[PDB]
Amino acid sequence: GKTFSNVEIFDPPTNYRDPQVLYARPLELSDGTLLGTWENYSPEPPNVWFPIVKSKDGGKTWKEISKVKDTQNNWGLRYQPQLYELPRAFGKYPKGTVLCSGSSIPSDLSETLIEVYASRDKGYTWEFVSHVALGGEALPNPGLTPVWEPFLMTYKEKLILYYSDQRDNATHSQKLVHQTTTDLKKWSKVVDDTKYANYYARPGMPTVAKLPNNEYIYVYEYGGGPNPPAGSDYWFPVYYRLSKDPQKFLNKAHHQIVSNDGTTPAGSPYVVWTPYGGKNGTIVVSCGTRSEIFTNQALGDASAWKKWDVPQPTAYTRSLLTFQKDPDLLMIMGAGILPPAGGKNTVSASVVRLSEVMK
Ligand SMILES: OC[C@@H]1O[C@@H](OC[C@@H]2NC[C@H](O)[C@H]2O)[C@H](O)[C@H]1O
Ligand SMILES: [Mn+2]
Ligand SMILES: [Mn+2]
Ligand SMILES: [Mn+2]
Ligand SMILES: [Mn+2]
Ligand SMILES: [Mn+2]
Repeated sequence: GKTFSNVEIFDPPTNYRDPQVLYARPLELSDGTLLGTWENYSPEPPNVWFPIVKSKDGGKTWKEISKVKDTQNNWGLRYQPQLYELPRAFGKYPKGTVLCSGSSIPSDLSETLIEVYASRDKGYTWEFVSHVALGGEALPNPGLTPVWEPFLMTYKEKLILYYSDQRDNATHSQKLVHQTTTDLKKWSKVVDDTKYANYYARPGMPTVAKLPNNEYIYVYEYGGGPNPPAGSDYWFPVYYRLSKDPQKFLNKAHHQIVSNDGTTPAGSPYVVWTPYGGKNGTIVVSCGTRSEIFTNQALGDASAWKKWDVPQPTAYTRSLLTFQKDPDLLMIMGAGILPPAGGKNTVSASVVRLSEVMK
């Protein structure tokens, strides 16, 4: 069988710094290998690194094969890792190169620097490729200037790196932006993806999926979004936008995700699309405050979101992966909750079938 529930990937040493682990990310390579990583809050020195685990049995068993280290700044690779496999060449990096992007940050949290590292051997070694975006102090506070949370996706001849940006600090507490590259070395001018006139709004945490009608869905948490629930003055509801050109989300209408029973997912979302489920396939969304998955088999029609229980627990920026050879299979991967985590975070995953979950 290919399904499983709550398989532990990593349990941190107990002296790791709260939250110990956070921010799990998976990747399927073209050969069917899975890689995984997370924020690893080790005692420093040595400077923090992103661990790389590998599974050859679809996620049932794992072992660490390498570490992505900061070779440039003597700071560490600290926050918000993201794994991605090149589907075509970009300059001297061929199809099948594995990228790991993430934020290099000194221990004192005084600066943020989104980096790209690359592996030419399917995750065993790593090379620094380029600096993408420099920002200020790594606290999510209005008026500071950090950058955060890279997400990578190819569009035609460009590679796009989407992220969260506090550098327009007199006009937007945070906004969402991207840069593009054709050689992985030279990055374009910053392009705005989503921003709000209310200074205190904090759209954040962008992920993107391609739909079979040639549109793309862009998903984010809308910090400061309307209608906070009772006893809250500020919340992070999951919103999305749809676009044929994934460089042009800024001008598209926004949509809150609300399931048929009225459930309003909030926090640190993650989107994928699978061909499973008919001609429109199935859009699958997780959020970081509930355990259910949210699905849409109507190309993002705002009236068509459904909610389903799964065995994997609630986690901050819980992530998703669809399997190339069986679109019915869905991996759900997490690394626990925001600090204070009480020593209890672990990295774990489940693999479910949508054909079974969606009843
Ligand atoms: O990943 C570690 C985490 O990052 C910091 O939060 C960043 C904010 N998350 C939502 C917004 O998009 C961004 O400002 C936090 O301090 C750490 O725990
Ligand atoms: Mn243990
Ligand atoms: Mn433990
Ligand atoms: Mn593949
Ligand atoms: Mn439920
Ligand atoms: Mn079964």
